[PDB]
Amino acid sequence: SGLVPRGSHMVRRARCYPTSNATNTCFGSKLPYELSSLDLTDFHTEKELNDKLNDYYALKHVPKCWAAIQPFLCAVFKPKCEKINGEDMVYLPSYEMCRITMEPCRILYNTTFFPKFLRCNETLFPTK
Repeated sequence: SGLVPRGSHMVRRARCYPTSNATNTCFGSKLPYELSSLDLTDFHTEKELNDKLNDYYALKHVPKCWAAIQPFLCAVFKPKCEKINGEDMVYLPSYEMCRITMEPCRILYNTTFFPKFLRCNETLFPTK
């Protein structure tokens, strides 16, 4: 009882918790959502999600991939978790948003070379 009857990875009845008093912020610009779904990740707490960021942060060295996860930096850690018809669901990242990183770093087409940093689905086609 936690998965909307739809096709392709797009939405699912996941969890949802209040991030900030008004609404979490990403790269200065505040997000349109004030909730978050830890289920979107494989962590066990908010601290874990924000902690993992440090790992990917190292990628800063590479501007090609760095700017690639700029827009996804929000759809990767702060997923748009809203309530559809009264059901707390999550909004997975679109193939495009995730493709932004594929452009610069194609070597990660679908290999376990940098999962901790990737943490993005590619083998499947979500297509928002």
